[PDB]
Amino acid sequence: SHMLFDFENDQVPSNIHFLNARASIETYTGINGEPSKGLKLAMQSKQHSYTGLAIVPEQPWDWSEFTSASLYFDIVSVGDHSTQFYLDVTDQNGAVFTRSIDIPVGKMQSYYAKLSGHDLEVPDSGDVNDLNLASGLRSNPPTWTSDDRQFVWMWGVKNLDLSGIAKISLSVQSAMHDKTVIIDNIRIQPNPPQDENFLVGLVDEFGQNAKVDYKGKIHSLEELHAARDVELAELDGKPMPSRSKFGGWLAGPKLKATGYFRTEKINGKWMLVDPEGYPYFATGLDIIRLSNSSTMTGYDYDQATVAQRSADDVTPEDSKGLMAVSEKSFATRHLASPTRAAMFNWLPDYDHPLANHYNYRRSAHSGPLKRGEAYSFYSANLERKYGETYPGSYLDKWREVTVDRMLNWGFTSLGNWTDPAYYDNNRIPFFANGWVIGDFKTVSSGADFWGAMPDVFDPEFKVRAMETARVVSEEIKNSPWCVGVFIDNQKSFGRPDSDKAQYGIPIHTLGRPSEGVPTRQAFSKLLKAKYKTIAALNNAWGLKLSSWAEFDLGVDVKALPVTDTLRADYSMLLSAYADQYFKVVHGAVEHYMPNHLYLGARFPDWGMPMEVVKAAAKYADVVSYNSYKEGLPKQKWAFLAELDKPSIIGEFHIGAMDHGSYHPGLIHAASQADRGEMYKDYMQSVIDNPYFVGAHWFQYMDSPLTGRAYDGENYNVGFVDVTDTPYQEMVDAAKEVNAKIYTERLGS
Ligand SMILES: OC[C@H]1O[C@@H](O)[C@H](O)[C@@H](O[C@@H]2O[C@H]3CO[C@@H]([C@@H]2O)[C@@H]3O)[C@H]1O
Ligand SMILES: [Ca+2]
Ligand SMILES: [Ca+2]
Ligand SMILES: [Ca+2]
Repeated sequence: SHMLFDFENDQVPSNIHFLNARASIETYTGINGEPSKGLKLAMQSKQHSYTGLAIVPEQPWDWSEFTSASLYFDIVSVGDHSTQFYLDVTDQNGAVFTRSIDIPVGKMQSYYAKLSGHDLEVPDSGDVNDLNLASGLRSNPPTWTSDDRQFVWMWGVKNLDLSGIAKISLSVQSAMHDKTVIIDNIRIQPNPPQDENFLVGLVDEFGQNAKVDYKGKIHSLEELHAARDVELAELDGKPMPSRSKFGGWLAGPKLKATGYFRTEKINGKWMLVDPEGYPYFATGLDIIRLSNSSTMTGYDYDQATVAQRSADDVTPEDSKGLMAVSEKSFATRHLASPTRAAMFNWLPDYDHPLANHYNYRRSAHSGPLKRGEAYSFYSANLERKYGETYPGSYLDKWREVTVDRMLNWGFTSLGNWTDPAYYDNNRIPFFANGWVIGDFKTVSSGADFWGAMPDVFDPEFKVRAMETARVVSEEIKNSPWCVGVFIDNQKSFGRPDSDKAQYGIPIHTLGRPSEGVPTRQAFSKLLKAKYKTIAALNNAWGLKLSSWAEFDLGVDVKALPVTDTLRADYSMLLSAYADQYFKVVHGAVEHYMPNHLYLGARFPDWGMPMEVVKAAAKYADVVSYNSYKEGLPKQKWAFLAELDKPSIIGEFHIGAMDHGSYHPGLIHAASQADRGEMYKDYMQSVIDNPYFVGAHWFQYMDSPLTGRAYDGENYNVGFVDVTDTPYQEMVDAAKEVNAKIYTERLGS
């Protein structure tokens, strides 16, 4: 054991730094039962979107002797709210890792983050874009048993330079309430011996955490039917009152009815308006489909037996149907990864009734396999639950139960990425989506973790966009039940870290020649029109270029310091790029679906530069944002006033680890009950915000315990678990919320 901070000297140490937080020392009751001194941390996290502490020693700590060690903290929350801490650990080289956990109120516990050894020793597949551990899980189960709680892996470098640890930071970010905790006994402990079965036998035959019994866990087929039967008894298909046919408000004003979902401002607040003229507000869940419900098993087939992707396809591999596997494929089954295969206590044989829930993926964003067999436990359970009278009948059953669930829960919509077989449900509105993919030219932003950005000035981008919109139009059949269309998702436009980050598309593209790069030519044209002469450009940018043609050879603007004049041109360049994306996209959607709302490209918190946002404001009927935070702080969202566009949250969630999962997700609660409470706080901030016309939750079901095929997300982010059994705390929170969306929003 190596003690760093026990606070028994009664000082707030001068090498801890606090931001929008108050520190003091207090007596409290320690884990062991004795009164100890502790650091009480009162974060002003309601008023400020970033709060916490950072310990920064005089000199970086040298911990290089600790080749198998964890950093421990004792922590508890005080007051009314659980706390999600982010832990950021910085070495002397500017490498940092980020872990996170929930800190409940009540019982104090010990928390640990690995500095070295065990599942860090070989960390991933070698690939920079891999956030997962080498297991293909975003965060693994513990590598030893203890009552202590492992800080959950999020992102960053796994193996820091232990000779120089420069900063340890604990922060509360974008909270809706003030958070207060007590911290004690910050220390280093050598890791105990590694449990070499830690990745062995994780999953039981139902897809659940096999080594943990937890409240609500399924133990036999009979418990699965009894849970099914209690629910099928409660589901009648009656919506909350008094909804109109399209889930709009009966009891409000009645507006113009165009026969399509559209936008209008009511009482100073943006709303949707349903096809019959009633005020509408969108609530619901994303990923109402099976595509993301399979997990890599570790087996592969002969390539000759697997159908290849067509270059024409509008659907990227992550969003494809589950691939039915043929016998000829299955008969060539071989072990590509021992680590994956050993995780499962049960996979079926080819003749077994549940053998149709195998999948094959021909690519993956990340994880230790680039391709391979997968299995959908969720899908298997649908068949366990509902049987298969004719092939795939449990699918029709599921869809019909899903629609009943959504109406019972008071939701007004089926959210993004709803399977298209629900597009004629004709009982609840839905959101449609498409992706523009293909072999058009590309540009780099410096952080394209999911592929290079589109060259939107290349005519082949338009061709592909047109095709994308054609396929959506064919899917939705001009339906009034379609609220509107999302195109794409969190495109990597530019990050807000730095100028080099935000302006990466302009900067990188300026560096290339104009020849063969349509986006470069467009930038060239704009710059030519603003400046006309190479001298005027030379003066603006502080350059010595001999001509426009030298300039068109490509210019390295990386070392130039960003003056105001330079920033205006970066901005103007980013703006024209985004304008062109949104023009092409809007154009295609409008050509095919003249009547439907175009809903944007779903801006993540890490990819909404104001230039791109303002571009979306021009062309999209509704600006969509993804926002994985406790809620919508006023200060982070004040910019909306200047746009005055109706807006929508495409994604958000909160998860916990009390129901078998090893990763709560992006935002963490202390329990199933706390999740539901944290859901209400988020939604409340949506509801109070006069620019938002809806918010969707990501997603319907938990991701597979051993992580989704695509990228290893293994999150407790469902309204239902892998057995298709709903989280009642989530259900109840959604009923409370969905009960007041109209009355509160439009009310007195
Ligand atoms: O001028 C701002 C910079 O000052 C540098 O001296 C400092 O190293 C750098 O800090 C870092 O910021 C992010 C990029 O790499 C990591 C490092 O801690 C961090 O993730 C920056 O603050
Ligand atoms: Ca103490
Ligand atoms: Ca997937
Ligand atoms: Ca079957």
